[PDB]
Amino acid sequence: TTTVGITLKDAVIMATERRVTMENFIMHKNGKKLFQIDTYTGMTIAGLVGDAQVLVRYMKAELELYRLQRRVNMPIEAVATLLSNMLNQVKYMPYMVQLLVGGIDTAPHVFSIDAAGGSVEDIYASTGSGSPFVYGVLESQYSEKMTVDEGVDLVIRAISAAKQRDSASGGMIDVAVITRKDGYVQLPTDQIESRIRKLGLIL
Amino acid sequence: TTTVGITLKDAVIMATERRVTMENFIMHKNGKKLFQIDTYTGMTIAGLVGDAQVLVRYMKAELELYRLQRRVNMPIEAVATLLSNMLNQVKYMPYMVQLLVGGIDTAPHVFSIDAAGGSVEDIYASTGSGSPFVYGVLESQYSEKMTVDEGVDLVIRAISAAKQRDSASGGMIDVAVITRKDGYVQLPTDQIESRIRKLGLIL
Amino acid sequence: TTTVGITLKDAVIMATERRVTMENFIMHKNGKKLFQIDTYTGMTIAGLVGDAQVLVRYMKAELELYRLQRRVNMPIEAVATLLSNMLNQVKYMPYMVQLLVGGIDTAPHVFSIDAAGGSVEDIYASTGSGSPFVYGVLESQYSEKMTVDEGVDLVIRAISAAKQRDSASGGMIDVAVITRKDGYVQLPTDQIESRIRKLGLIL
Amino acid sequence: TTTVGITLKDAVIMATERRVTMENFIMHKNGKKLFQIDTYTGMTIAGLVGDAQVLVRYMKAELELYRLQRRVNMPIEAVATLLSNMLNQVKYMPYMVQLLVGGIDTAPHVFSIDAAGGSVEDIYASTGSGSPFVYGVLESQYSEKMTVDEGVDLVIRAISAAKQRDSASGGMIDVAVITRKDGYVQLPTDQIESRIRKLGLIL
Amino acid sequence: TVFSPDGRLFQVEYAREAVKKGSTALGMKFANGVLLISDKKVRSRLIEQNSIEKIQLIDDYVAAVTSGLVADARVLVDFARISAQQEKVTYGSLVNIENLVKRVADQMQQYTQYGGVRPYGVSLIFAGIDQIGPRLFDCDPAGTINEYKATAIGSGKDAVVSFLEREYKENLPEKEAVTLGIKALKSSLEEGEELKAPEIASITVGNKYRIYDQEEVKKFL
Amino acid sequence: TVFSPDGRLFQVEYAREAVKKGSTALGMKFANGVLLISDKKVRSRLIEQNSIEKIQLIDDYVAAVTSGLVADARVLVDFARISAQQEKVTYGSLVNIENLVKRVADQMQQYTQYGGVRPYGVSLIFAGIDQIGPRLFDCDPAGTINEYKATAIGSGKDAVVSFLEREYKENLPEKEAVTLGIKALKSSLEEGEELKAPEIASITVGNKYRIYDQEEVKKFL
Amino acid sequence: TVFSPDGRLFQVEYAREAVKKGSTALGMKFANGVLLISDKKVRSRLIEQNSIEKIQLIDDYVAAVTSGLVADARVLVDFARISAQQEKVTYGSLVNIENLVKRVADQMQQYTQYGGVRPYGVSLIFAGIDQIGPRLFDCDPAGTINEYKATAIGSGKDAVVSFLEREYKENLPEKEAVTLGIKALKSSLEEGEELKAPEIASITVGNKYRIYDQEEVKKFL
Amino acid sequence: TVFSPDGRLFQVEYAREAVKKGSTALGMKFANGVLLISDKKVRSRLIEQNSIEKIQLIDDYVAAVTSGLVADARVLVDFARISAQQEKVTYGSLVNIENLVKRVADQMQQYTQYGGVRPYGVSLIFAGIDQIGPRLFDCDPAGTINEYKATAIGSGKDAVVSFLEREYKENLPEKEAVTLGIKALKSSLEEGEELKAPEIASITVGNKYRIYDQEEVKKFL
Amino acid sequence: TVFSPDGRLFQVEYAREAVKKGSTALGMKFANGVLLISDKKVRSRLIEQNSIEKIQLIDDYVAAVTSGLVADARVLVDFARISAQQEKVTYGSLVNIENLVKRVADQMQQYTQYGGVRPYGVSLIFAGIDQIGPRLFDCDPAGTINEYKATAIGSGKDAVVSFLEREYKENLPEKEAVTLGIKALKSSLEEGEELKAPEIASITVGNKYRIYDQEEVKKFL
Repeated sequence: TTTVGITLKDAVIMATERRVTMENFIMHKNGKKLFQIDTYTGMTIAGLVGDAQVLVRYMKAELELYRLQRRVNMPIEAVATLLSNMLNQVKYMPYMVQLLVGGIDTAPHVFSIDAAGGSVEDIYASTGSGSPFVYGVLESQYSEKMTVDEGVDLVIRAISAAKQRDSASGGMIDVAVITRKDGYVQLPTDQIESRIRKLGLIL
Repeated sequence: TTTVGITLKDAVIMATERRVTMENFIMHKNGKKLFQIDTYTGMTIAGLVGDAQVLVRYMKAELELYRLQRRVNMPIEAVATLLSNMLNQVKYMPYMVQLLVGGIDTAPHVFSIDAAGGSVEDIYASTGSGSPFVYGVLESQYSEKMTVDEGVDLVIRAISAAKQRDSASGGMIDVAVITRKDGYVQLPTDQIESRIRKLGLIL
Repeated sequence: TTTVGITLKDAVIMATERRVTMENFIMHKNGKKLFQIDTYTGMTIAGLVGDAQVLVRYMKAELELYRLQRRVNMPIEAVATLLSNMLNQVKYMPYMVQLLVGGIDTAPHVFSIDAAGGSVEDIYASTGSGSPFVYGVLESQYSEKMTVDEGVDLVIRAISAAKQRDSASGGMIDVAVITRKDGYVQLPTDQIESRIRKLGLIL
Repeated sequence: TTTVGITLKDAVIMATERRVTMENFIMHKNGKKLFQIDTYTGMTIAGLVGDAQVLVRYMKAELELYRLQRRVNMPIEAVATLLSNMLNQVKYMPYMVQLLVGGIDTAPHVFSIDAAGGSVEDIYASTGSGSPFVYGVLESQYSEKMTVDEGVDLVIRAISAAKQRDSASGGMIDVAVITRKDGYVQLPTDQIESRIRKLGLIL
Repeated sequence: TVFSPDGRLFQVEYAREAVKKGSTALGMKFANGVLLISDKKVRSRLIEQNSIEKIQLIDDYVAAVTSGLVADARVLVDFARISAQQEKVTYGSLVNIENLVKRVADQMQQYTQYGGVRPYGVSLIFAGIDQIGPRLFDCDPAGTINEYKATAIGSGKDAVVSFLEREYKENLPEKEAVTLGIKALKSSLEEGEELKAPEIASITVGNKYRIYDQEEVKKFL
Repeated sequence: TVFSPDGRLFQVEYAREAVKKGSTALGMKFANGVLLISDKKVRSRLIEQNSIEKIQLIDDYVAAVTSGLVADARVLVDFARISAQQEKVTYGSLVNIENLVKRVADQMQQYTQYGGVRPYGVSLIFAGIDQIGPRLFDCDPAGTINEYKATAIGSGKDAVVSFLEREYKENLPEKEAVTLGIKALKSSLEEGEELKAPEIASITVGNKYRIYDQEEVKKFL
Repeated sequence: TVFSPDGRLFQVEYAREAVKKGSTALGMKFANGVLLISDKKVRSRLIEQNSIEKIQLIDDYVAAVTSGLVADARVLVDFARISAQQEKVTYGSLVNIENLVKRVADQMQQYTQYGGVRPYGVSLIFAGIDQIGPRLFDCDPAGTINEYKATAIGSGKDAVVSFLEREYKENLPEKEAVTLGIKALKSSLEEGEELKAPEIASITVGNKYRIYDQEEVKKFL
Repeated sequence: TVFSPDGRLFQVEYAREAVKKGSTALGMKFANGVLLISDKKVRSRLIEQNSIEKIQLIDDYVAAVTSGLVADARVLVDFARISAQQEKVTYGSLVNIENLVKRVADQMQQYTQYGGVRPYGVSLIFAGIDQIGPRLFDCDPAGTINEYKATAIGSGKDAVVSFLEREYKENLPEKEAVTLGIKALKSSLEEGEELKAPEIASITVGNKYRIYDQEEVKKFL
Repeated sequence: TVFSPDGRLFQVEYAREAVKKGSTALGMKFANGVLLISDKKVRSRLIEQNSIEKIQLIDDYVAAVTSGLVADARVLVDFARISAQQEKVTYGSLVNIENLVKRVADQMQQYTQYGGVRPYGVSLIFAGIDQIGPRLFDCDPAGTINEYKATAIGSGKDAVVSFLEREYKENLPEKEAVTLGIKALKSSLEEGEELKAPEIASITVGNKYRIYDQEEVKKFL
């Protein structure tokens, strides 16, 4: 599992693997770990699969019911605060996940949430087992003055650099770009694998 | 235990062993591990026997009550989502099973569900203890442009190739083919053992 | 403990030991482990004594109340399904038994039920600690074209062949033959020990 | 602790030690372990003292309330079945006892009940820590054609033969004879010690 | 359910007025047995006569007939069955029928004590053999139990209690006392009606119930 | 159950009106014992006279007679039996009968306090020996306990309390005081009726109850 | 819900008055099958006639029609579905339909016992095949169950019970008995109205239900 | 809530009298869509007209209009939203709108069964597309559900049901059927009043709701 | 709380009659703000005028005035404070005031649904700024919410709603609209009384509340 969130000027780029394993054994070469929980808000799950999917269904329900009752989308800090209260009211029968919540309310935000409900905002975050390789790329190549094109190419370089030194990460890569103008746009398969083929990488 | 699900163009082929053991000891040479839970939907159980049969009775009840209340069959992703919620509301007194749900709503689907409710869709899946041998056959011989005849012959080759390298798998083989035209059709005994005798295998 | 169930053409033969021990120590040389739970249905208990007797009292009550409320006897698959639900609703404070349910509804049935409620039908079954010796006799001598006389002589050969290689099995042997014509008929003591004396065995 | 029950033709003889210890240490040289729970029914306790006395108070209450509500004494198999249900509804916080219930309803009965509620009827039974020495005497000297005098002399020989090879058994011996004519008659001290002095034993 | 100024419970006597509209039913002790008879008034061709049940068994050794509101009757028959099976699980055998009747009549009493419930509008007869012998009981909507030798419930109660007051020699055989009981059930009617086939059940010590088929019923008729 | 403007509880006096329809029953202390007598009014040939029970035991040392609604009487006799066995389990022996009577009468009081329930329409007499001696008690539908030497309950109460007010020398033997009590029970009736066999039970310190069979009853009659 | 001074439950007969305003529905046994017919009174162009459901299935082998208050009818149909699936989970197969009808009618009885609830104003017909065979039942707002051969519920009940009392030869084939039933449903009406297309469902032993489409309905009409 | 002697529930018809004071609202099926219109009677300058909500969404594919007591309407709209999200959490998608309407109407039925609560004085219309298609429903204070093609609720109900009974060709496009519906809403009024801007919402299969702004509303007006 | 035969809830209109005895209070939107004014009728020298509170804060961005029974007003102000802090703990910030008003008015609705409670005799005004902007709400004892631009509650309601119906240009500055509101509060009175110092609170987007001291109040007076 390898999950990345990048905060640019007016965009959030969130990208993920697609591999589900069982301790050496690639059970599913094609998973789904990048979800759209609201119009301008995306969640990226990591950790245990079964708890993470149930958290996705709860957060889609609570965010949509919030949007109907109040006619405005939930602010991202309230999404991460809500999810921190949900994860922390249990804490001793816990959900074995770690989560990224990224979105746009007035400025772009990326919140990283652990299994006991500690939400911390940061300009870039990464969860999963191949997170330190992503942190290795993003320490030396991330600049907050990039465009969205260099952002997407950066996250493809980071996840493709974590696919080769982590055995629990692999498969096709899911990139989703969140702007105010179009919102949550998940990039198509052929565009991403054209970027992988164009940067000189292995899919 | 060895359970296979195969997604073809407009068919789902699900096949199973018929052997129930107790840690070296073949208690029953003739079990039943392939069930029809709905008109176009079949479930294949693996793991502990007693939990799996109770999950079969719950899913037959809930799917049939859904069909009576709504006059349409349940979509397969809602079957796997329902069963994921059932397995994951417990999670700490868990059901020690792993399950396959395969069916047809508009396109064929095969969902694989573990003991904590993580449902993942894949084009072919296999559970049980002789699952890696099935994965060995299905990596090298599965093509998604096969017909139903080559599909059934493939699953017989995979399970017959897992009966010989796994001691917890054996007995007669149960194949069930799910199409839109006829639905859930379980193939007869003499047709399957004619295919085993015709491919040059041991029953 | 050594318990046998045999499905013939139109008969079920169920036979048992009569010895209750405590880890080397023959506490009671004369127990009762073969019960008639319904008019055409017999149960044979194995495992812990105290849980098994309470299951016998529950099943006599539930089957008789079913018969009064519905004026027909319960089908055998519903007896084993009911008892599987009773054993499996606990599962973590479990009943440490293993049970045989044999009877006649339209065709003869023998269901074997373990301590977590996994009911499997088979043409012959055997529970207890001297079950593998019974399985040794019934692999080499059981033919489904036998009469009831050769069936009773077979089960006496199997249990008498498990009394000599198991120290937790012994005593007089209880045979009960279930047909549609007379029903549950437990064979008398002098007939069975005349068969033991006539086959050349030790009581 | 050493407790004996003997079923003769029309009598039940139940006899006991009178010593209460604490792991080497004779805390009380004079206990009471033989109780009359009903007009024709006696109970003999063994195991933990505190649980056994509470079971005695419950069984005196339930048997006497049964006798008032129904004007007939409870049958002995219903006493042992009732006490089996009482001991087995707990089973995991159990009473650490083992019990003998002996009495007369139409024929004499002796039921032996363990700590999980497994009641087994036998023609003679013995509980306690010096039970195997009693079983040694009663294998070689018990004949079911004895009178009550030879029965009482037998049980005095068995318990006096278990007082000398068990350190947790000793003291005066309590014999109680249950017949239909007089009922529960506990033999006096001077008669029993006259039998001990007359058979050539040590008190 | 409160007291009247002369010490009566009005809902209980109104419940007995609901009992007086039911079918006539008899219970009678044989020399070594008991007997239950019920007036099976067939009302149309369109009702399954083979599946209507008047004498319905609590147990193979205990049967019971009812009168009054048939829904409350079905509820108390189901409660009597469940209570009988609780006594078989707890003790091992149903030694006494009187305590089954007391466990029914303690609930029937319980609804005449508490406010928020109405009394049962049924009266029952419990017949069958046990460890004391062939026993016959009657239960009244206040929860009142009496042990009889021959009783009747329903609309034609007093004609049958009067007839069996004149009649009923004590230790009769089976067939003669069934003839006596069906003569009582003829004596309850008018001459504008005739008995269509009643429903008869009998038990003798050592055996289970023998619910009569229509050959023996029309033959005794 | 609320107060009347002159400070009375109407449901309790209506319950006492329900008590005044019951059977006449006596309790009487012997020199070293006590005694319970009950008027067994046989009403038909068809009722089992051998199984009807007026004096029914709470314990081998405690009996009780009842009057009023017989269903509430059966309920409070069962409650008295269960409470007696709770005191035997807790302490070891039934030392005092007065506290058994107080545990019955606290429930009978409890239903005259709360709304949603009606009072019990029964009055009871508790007789028997204990560690203080031969003791006799009476319990009233408000839950009112009095300890007597000779009392009566039922329809013919005042004739027997009047007769035993004139009569009843204190320390009598058994047979003479049974003769006195059955003369009281004759004095309660009319001349249009005669005593059919009453039911008599007696206890002496050191022994259990001796419920009289019909030879001693007809012999005393 | 309390008793009237002549022993009636007024809320139950008022509930039956609420039943007498419902639609007319028939149930009829075939030679080897059963049958349910319901009067589909189309009231406007603006209602979806294709989605209104009169015969609605409890199970593939058990259907039921209703009459009375349609909301209470929907509640009891949902309760019958959940109870049927509980019997399939517990035992494995739905052996007896009579106990499904008893589990519905025990709740319908239960609301005529307790205060704080009103009775259901519905009457139902349960039809379908099981291990005994083709079976037909009727349930009444007091919780009263009767097993029939041909019955009707609703406003036009007595015209159809009268017509099927004259008519209804017993072992008919499917098409002839559907013609008989739709002639009964014509006989219930007036001449100021004509039958718009009824709704018809049938089952034969071995098969599931076959709810008729409008070609067979207008063809039989 | 008890039965009247002719089988009616008085609190339910009084609740319908509370419904007949609400605002007029329409629902109408398009060729490939549905439609909700509500009469927005602006009462003063001092009320925020931009924030008053008549058509309020249960879901992006399910909307509902209300009539009656507006507080009970807000409560049942919140219950419909929570029930819709429970079906999305449990199953994954809202396949059927009819079962959302049944989960609302089972609660609305539930308060006409139990004592201690009064019925809801609201009537609702549920419109929206699902896996079967464009669907329209109406819910009545007894909990009565009907599936329509064009219906109306409120004070001016019968004028609009009469007008759409004459009018309403079935498969209309969007703009023509909005013109038809606003002509119905003009036909409900008097000539002493004129339509201030109604509130209109529409959905077509494949899309979410499009709540019309005042340009399209005044343009259609 | 049940329905009247013309569909009204009598306890709710009687609660509104309890509201019509309260103090007159105003709410008014500024160009970029809101405003609350309350009539502080000083009744004696002996009451602490410095500690009486009419405008009392739910939050630094949300205030509310009340009218009616002052005890129920204090209870609902405490409930509004606790609900506001629950929304701050759960989400992080109070985004919407409308849902605070809905959580108050769902309880105020809840007591007009259930029997055993009486409705609240209060009407409230909720004013304050949030993520949508300066917002003003009014809550009615049935739990009825309306969003206004300028409203009044209490005894002098209709004089102030009439005056602000004539007056109230929309986007006014602070001081001019406070002068307008205190002219409305003068217009509600008689000439036999004069305004003693009212209580005034105001908020502008970006700031917290500024409760006016008596210098600005007497200066505006």
